[PDB]
Amino acid sequence: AQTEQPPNQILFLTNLPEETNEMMLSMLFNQFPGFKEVRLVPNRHDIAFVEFTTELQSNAAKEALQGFKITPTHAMKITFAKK
Repeated sequence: AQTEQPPNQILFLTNLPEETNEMMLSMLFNQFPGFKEVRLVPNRHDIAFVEFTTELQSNAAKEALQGFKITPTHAMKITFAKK
C-alpha cells in the first residue's frame, strides 16, 4: 500500500489512466519550477513516480494535483515516495 510521510523530493502516484505516458506527467508537473523527471511503469501505467529538486516543491505539486483528472475517470492520487 502507498503511504504518506514528511515531505520528500520524490512522489509515488496511483489511480492513473491505463494509457498514461511519461510525457503526460512531465507536461503536468513541469508547470512547477522544481520539477525534474518522471518514471512510468510501462507494464501497468496506473502507477508512476515523479522527481523534483526539493521536498517543498514536490509537496506544492502534490497539494496542487491530488485529485486532478488526468482523464475524466482517473483522479491522480499522489503520495511521497521513500528513499
